[PDB]
Amino acid sequence: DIVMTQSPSFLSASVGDRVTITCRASQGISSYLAWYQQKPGKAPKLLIQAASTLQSGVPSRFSGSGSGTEFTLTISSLQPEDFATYYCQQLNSYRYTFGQGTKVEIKRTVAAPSVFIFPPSDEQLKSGTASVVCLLNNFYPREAKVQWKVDNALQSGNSQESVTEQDSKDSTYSLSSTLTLSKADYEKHKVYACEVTHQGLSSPVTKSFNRGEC
Amino acid sequence: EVQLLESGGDLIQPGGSLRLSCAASGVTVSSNYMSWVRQAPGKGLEWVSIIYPGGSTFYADSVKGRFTISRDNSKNTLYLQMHSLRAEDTAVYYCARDLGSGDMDVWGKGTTVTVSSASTKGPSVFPLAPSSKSTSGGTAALGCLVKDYFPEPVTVSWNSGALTSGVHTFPAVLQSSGLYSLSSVVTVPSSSLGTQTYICNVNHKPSNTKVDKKVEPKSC
Amino acid sequence: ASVYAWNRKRISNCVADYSVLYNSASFSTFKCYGVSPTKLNDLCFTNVYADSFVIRGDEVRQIAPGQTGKIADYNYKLPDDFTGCVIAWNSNNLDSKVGGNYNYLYRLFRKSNLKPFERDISTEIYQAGSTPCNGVEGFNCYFPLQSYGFQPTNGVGYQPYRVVVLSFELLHAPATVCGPKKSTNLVKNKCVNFNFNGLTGTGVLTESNKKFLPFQQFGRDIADTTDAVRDPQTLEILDITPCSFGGV
Amino acid sequence: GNYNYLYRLFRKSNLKPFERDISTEIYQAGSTPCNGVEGFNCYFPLQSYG
Ligand SMILES: *[C@@H]1O[C@H](CO)[C@@H](O)[C@H](O)[C@H]1NC(C)=O
Repeated sequence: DIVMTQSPSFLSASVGDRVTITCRASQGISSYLAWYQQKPGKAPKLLIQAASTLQSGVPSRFSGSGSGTEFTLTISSLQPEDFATYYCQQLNSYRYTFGQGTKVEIKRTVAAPSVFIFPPSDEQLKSGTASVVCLLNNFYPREAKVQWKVDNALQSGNSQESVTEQDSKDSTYSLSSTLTLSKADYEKHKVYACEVTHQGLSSPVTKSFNRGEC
Repeated sequence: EVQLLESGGDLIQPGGSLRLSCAASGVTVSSNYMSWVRQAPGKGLEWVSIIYPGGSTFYADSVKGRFTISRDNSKNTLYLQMHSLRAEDTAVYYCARDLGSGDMDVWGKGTTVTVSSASTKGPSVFPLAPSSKSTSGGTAALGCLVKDYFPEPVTVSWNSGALTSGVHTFPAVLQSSGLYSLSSVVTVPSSSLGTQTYICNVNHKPSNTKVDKKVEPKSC
Repeated sequence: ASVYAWNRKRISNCVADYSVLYNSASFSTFKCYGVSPTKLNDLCFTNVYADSFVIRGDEVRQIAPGQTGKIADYNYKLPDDFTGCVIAWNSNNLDSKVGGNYNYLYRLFRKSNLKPFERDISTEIYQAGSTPCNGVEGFNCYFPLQSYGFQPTNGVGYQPYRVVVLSFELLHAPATVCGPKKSTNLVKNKCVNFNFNGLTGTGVLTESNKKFLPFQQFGRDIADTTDAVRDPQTLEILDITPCSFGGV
Repeated sequence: GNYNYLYRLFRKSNLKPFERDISTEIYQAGSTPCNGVEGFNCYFPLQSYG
């Protein structure tokens, strides 16, 4: 079947910029493509149908074009209300296939994260579980890598993370990463650390603690 | 004007059944291509089902044999009957008018379906204590870990609303237990750690749970 | 033709050589319903209908009994008890233009499904809402036909396919469309079991001495017994002498 | 849909009384020999009930 690959997943732009979103079909779909805009908590809004027909009422900024296997949505002059997620959709198909979506976000300058690590509280340990939390505060851009280490062994599979939306004031993100172990496993190791790599850091920053030491 | 008003979403156990309704105005459901489209939390759009003006119906493979789309002409209303619900059916469900080729121009506001085996439970609130090593003239981070609750949502405030600057309350994550977990943090001047009390206030209405957790520096 | 305005050719009073069709390696779809393709040269029908149009490769599957979809519902509909053959082949070489071919249309909007073999060529503006359209396009008021976008760069399912649907009709009327029913060579002075135009028998065929009229076919003796026949291909009269026999 | 029940769709001749045929030989529906290879005009004689 026909696979819609939408790129990029995230793109940062400034108010007044010219934005180009790309949707690639795994084979020729003529002009059978639609574009949608969706803002957080709202229903999607139809922008362009048939690859180059701007829906009535949509501002002249949004421009759709492309034919065959490569399609583009062009926002000629981005306005404040255009920061949103955009979706392509294959038209005239049995599958009604959607693209993965592109989130257009507010561009700003690079800002390194402040990194903090938190041991599990004694109250939680009494319950048999240990949550170790790593916090990355007020950074930009969103791309950031958190590597948990336990006695210098790289941990994968036992952590979850969550990112805020762009701060309404300084347009930065913050990230929280939680490493979850049983109390038994937590007490078999000493050094707990999260290593943060980000564009704003000349080298990866590691915050750590030793279990039992204040 | 033209609007689609859907309803019927609810919390339901796996294997349960649920009917969603979509009352239309400004558009005649029986004369249109009408579709249901859903959106799982934090994911993209997924087309679910469609009924042609002539009455033919079609379904995505992920719901075939379990969902049924129908309509009532006299009520100008679209329906989605769901059976044998699964956890992955959890989503906001929109009804939309299809202009013919799949391009949908009229959408409803959506109704929320949650399918889960999890029991309703209020969170434990654990402190994220400010580190003993903090910059003398800099900033310290502290917060609250709001763990193992269901269903969404919880609200978190700090010092009963008196502390708002620098607060970050993160999106909850769904743990493999089926229970949600979330953290709320704030950055404060390190100098204030000894003299200013910081308390996170956690509210979870579904369990009638209200918790105030004092967050203090840990002593040796 | 465009599928919404599909073309119908009524075939009557002719010999149908179906060997031309099932022995062709140029068809991608050749599905017959209520009839065997190879066994078609032995059947007479009262009328044969040849319906032809262009659709997407994705949609050839809808030209069959019991299907639904935009083509089956609103353009070309076959009955459940269909007796015929559905033949299709890729025509991307002919029906796609570089900038996109738009001469091929299909009906997108119709209040109800077509009946079998119904042909709707209306261009009335379709009323999708409450307010009447009065023949003017706009919101909730759509032109009912849509264009295919046949470009050579399309995937196979989106390329144009030419379709021919043969319907075989057997009414209580004279059957005018049959199959070849070839013949063989004839041998004389040997006991043969023979079947001439409408008669069958056993005997020895010999060169005759009679002068049949130009319109006479079968001889007859005094006691209502076949005596001579006119060979359908060679204009020669053959006497039928029954093969030798007798008591032992 | 239960497809465990099958029926023979093609055969070079009609069965004689009480004759039983369970062979899975590929039926050659055209002029091209199949040589045990299914394909165009080369069909598996059995078909499943729906
Ligand atoms: C029939 O065709 C044969 C050759 O196929 C020819 O020799 C013969 O003259 C034809 N007969 C008539 C009556 O046309």
